[PDB]
Amino acid sequence: RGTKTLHYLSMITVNGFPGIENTEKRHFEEPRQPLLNLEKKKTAKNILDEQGADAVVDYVKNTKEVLLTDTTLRDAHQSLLATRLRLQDMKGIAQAIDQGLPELFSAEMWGGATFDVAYRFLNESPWYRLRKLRKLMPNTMFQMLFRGSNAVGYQNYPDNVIEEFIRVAAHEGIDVFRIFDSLNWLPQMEKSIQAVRDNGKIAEATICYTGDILDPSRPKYNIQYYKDLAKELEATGAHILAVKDMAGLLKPQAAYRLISELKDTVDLPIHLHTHDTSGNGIITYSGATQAGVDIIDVATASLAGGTSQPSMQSIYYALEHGPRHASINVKNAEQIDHYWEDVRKYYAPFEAGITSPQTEVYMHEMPGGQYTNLKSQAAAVGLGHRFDEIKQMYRKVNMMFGDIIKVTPSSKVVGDMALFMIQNDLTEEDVYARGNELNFPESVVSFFRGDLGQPVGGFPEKLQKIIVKDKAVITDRPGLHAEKVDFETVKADLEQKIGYEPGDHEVISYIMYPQVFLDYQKMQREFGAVTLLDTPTFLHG
Amino acid sequence: RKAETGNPNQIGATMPGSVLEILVKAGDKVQKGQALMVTEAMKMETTIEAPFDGEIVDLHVVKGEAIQTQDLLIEIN
Ligand SMILES: *C(=O)CCCC[C@@H]1SC[C@@H]2NC(=O)N[C@@H]21
Ligand SMILES: O=C([O-])CC(=O)C(=O)O
Ligand SMILES: [Mg+2]
Ligand SMILES: [Mn+2]
Repeated sequence: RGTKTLHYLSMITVNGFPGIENTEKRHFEEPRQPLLNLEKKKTAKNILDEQGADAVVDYVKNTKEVLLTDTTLRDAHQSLLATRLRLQDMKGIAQAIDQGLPELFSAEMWGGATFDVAYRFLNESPWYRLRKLRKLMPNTMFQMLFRGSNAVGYQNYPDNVIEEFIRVAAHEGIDVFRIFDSLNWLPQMEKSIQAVRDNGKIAEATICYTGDILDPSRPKYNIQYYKDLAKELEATGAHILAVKDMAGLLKPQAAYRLISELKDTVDLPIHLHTHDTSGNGIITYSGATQAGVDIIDVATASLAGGTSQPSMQSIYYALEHGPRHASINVKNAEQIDHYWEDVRKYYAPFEAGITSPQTEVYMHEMPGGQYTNLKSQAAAVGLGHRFDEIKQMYRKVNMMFGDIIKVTPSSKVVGDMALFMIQNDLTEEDVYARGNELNFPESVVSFFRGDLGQPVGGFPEKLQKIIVKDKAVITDRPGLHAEKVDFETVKADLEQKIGYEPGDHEVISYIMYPQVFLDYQKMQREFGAVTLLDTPTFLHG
Repeated sequence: RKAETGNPNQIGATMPGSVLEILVKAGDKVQKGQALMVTEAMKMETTIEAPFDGEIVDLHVVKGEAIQTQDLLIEIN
């Protein structure tokens, strides 16, 4: 293990870290530890552990204050630091988060891009991160982002594989599952919601928000569509209705109107998630709080704003003398934020540089988590200086696709198509004329084949026939057309490849990301557990 | 080594990356709508299909080495 550690240190010292400039390792002082005034309170995690998920729902319904979900550990660093936040810093502050802020409804620390990114770039197992954080935070409810039938991947998976992931993740410590479909299709969500209910955890059925409900010129996603979707999601027995504003498109007037209309539609508590990209995130949460939203998603101030969540410390003072307060220890949250400000300086190579709010997001509707990666993807392909060009193409491709809901994995499809169009200098009537000779990206082809489900209003018929030439097109759930994976045969071949008997979490990781998990195991054999190094040593040797 | 733009014989990639595996041998039959080679990005796959009905004469890239945007992958006659 010392040999592997010295091997990694020498490799990074000599050849640099992949994907960043081989800069000098700056001397960092130790991050500031919080000084906390601890109050022993009963949390929602305790209610779930003792009385169950329905009692957590009743406790949320009986809370007059708005509850807070901390997205610092997943979404804040996904939006700002390209998901590169390492378990070392999280474990530096995890106990202080669990004790100093027991008023949090949950902490979003898993799922989304973290599962892919930890394995691929950080060379640490997300299951290991979940275990370490679960040990460090026993009284904090753990929330994960689950992309329905797409799981933590970008493609459809069979239903038994989804159920196995939900079982293993619930056993490992995930308590709240935020389940969403990229195209807001209920059949993609039903099996995941049922599996979460069967595992005794909290199922959050999510409505992805797009467009403007207060704009009469855009009637595709109006208020009646969202109300019907909410009623259908309430029929599935999900515990909490979630509303994902992934690009920060929910205006505060719309936020009041949408939440109030959802409250008289369904009896579920409403969990609102938005990004502060337009700069209106705080006033959107204020509008939803006046409308009676139950839980909102906030981040610590040093990792908030921009494409990330609205600030947890800011939302306290925004609601400080209103009818509803935010349920948080604001003095403990400010002390915890001192740590997060210090460790953010470690991730300077991954800084987006997004210094200003953009109201242009109301036009292109790029999700906050996709803002950095789509720009970095243009840099790798050589059009990174043309980001505003691909942002305009992102608007056009969404219109060509039929004004779809853009969120992972559907936003990746629009991002890949927009990058492919600019790289080849294509335009809208050009793909309609020359698309037969053109070779579209695999994500675009699979999306029009139906791998991501059926969009609202269906695909455009002419564009679909151009994009998929002779491949089979399905009109139903892609999970019905996925072969059931036998976990015994997968465990046998994985043991042969990695040299030891894998766990249930390791078998599931091999099904989610076969090449990525195998590449992670090879680096583990070469460099060992590099997650134990601090971030400047991990990044600069 | 630059693939000519305009004539669909000289096909190429779209994004820089690495060709993983070349399913087709050198200079054999190709049917319209058949995967020949995979191109790559950091997190984006592309199985380039057959532009028409034809056959290769010579192959330009091998297993695993880096490729560029527009670079010559297969010239298929
Ligand atoms: C790999 O480069 C990191 C993840 C890239 C995809 C992520 S997942 C969440 C964001 N949404 C999206 O469509 N792409 C982003
Ligand atoms: O990027 C988004 O808006 C959705 C997201 O976080 C994910 O599913 O990984
Ligand atoms: Mg309440
Ligand atoms: Mn988000």
